[PDB]
Amino acid sequence: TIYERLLEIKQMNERVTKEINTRSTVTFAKDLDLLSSQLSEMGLDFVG
Amino acid sequence: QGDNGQYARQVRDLEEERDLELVRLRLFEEYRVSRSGIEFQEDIEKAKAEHEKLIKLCKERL
Amino acid sequence: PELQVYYSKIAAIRDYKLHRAYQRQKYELSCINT
Amino acid sequence: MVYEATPFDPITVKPSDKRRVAYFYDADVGNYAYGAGHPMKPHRIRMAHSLIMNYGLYKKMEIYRAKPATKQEMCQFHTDEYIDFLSRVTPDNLEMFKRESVKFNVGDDCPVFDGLYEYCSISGGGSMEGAARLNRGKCDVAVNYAGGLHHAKKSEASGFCYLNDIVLGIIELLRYHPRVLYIDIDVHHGDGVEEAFYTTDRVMTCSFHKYGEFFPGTGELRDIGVGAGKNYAVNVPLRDGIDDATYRSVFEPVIKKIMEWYQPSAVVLQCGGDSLSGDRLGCFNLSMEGHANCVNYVKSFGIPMMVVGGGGYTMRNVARTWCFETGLLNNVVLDKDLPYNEYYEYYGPDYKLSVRPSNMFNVNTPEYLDKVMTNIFANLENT
Amino acid sequence: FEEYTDAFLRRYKDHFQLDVPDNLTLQGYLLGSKLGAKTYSYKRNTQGQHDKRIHKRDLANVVRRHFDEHSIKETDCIPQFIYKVKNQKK
Ligand SMILES: [Zn+2]
Repeated sequence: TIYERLLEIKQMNERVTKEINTRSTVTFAKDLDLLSSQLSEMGLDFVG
Repeated sequence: QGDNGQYARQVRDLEEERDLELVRLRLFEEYRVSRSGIEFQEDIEKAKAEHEKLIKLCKERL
Repeated sequence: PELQVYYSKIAAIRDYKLHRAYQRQKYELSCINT
Repeated sequence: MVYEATPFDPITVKPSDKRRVAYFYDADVGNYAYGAGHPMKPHRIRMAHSLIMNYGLYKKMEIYRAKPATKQEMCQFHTDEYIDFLSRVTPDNLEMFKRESVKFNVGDDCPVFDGLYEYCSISGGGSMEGAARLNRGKCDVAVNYAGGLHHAKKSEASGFCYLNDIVLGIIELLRYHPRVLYIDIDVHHGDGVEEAFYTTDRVMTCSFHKYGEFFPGTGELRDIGVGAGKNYAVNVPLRDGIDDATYRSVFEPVIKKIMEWYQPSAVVLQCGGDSLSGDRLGCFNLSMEGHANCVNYVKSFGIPMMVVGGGGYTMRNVARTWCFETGLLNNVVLDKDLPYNEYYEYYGPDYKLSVRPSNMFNVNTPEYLDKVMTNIFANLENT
Repeated sequence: FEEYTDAFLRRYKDHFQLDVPDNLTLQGYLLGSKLGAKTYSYKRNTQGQHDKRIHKRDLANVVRRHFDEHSIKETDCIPQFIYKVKNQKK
């Protein structure tokens, strides 16, 4: 079970890392500050 | 060639509708520009008031 | 000292809020035109 | 075995082909409220229209306003007493109309709200004018997002739909076409249009709905038609959480077979927004791109098509998929950014042109899909 | 007789060959504001143009006066009315 659970994310990590890298916030959403930086506050974002 | 009386009258009515719609659009655009302006001015007023109130409260606590 | 740095930081956040308001006004005007 | 799962190919549109589209919008459509706690919300049409204005799609599409449908035009389907009561009723005098409301199935699950006749007439006029412009051949696509309410019966208003403008649009298309194929995507079964066109050959009321414990309670694989309309009622009941890939693998074979055998001249494609993830009542898990792949496939043939709105109990996702479909209708792909509008703060915390699927139990086993495809092909070869 | 429509008054004026300009539509009437005077229709329908239009009230009053002034005789019209009723199908 552990092996299959880890494989189900290892098989698509190749495209997930590309999706995370290519992510770009729209210029006019940060003004509304709905983009909660709590993940950014704790470093939980996967960017970089 | 468009010289028909009834067709010309209907064309005039349609052009009147078009011109009233263009007038109403301009009036509404100006009104809601004014609404955005007054909202923005009120936002600045509230921001400055809260800034000054926070400064005064900090001075009082200190 | 502490008062000066507090005033500077509060002024910085106030300036950021004012810039955000100006940006929102600019976006609203662009929406108006479009 | 007929169903065959395939990977989801990227969106591709022919650049050589040119398509004329006449978007229909009545600015007063989004101003009637069903009630405080009612899932139905007509605001979505206005938000979607604002999105299409902001995306710059107006430079490549035609848009007009459809004149409201007259009472006699609206009576082409419904009974005289039904329309008479619907006009005469107001939220303030139902005490003297209690018996009529009880008879007409209105008030309890579908309540009376001011402007009801105005909304019904707007939707009917949109559908009728779209069909009329389709007949004249000026525009290949007649988008009428306002209407699409296909749950209205001949003498009863069930499922939050008081008037069924799809029937009137199909009628005005049939006045100059022998066979028009109707496609449903709403999760609920299209009970109204199905019952209206259950005993005729001149239409192909194809559907893609879900069978279970619901309000319609229809849409079985057994129902195929009566009289000359036998085997002319294609139903594809499904189950919880059908994803994008399997929905595409179900849709594309069936539509290809219908176009190869039925050979219609016009398509009345329903585009209900309640078949998406995060819906209020819809149990499906289809994403927006999956919701638009069906429309792109229908458009790829190159025949006149009348796109209509319909259900959709959420606002942001429905508006996003509607504007994406409108953009795809122009052979133009819309970027993921949702440019600022008066109703920008509605569009969730992501603020991207996308609706994302949730994790739901995909009860749609491949065996069920194979069985339903085999049944549909067997009942379709008779055409 | 202002309760009638524009089509009735226009056809009345055409039939009786009255020399009264066509009435301005209600929307056309409301068009004429300060900024509404800069549109094409108002700038081309106010001064120096033979296509000038006038309000609906005055045309309605003129038509009412002409209709009450126009006397009738039953022998001339009742048979004509019956013939028109029995002819409308053709
Ligand atoms: Zn539905």
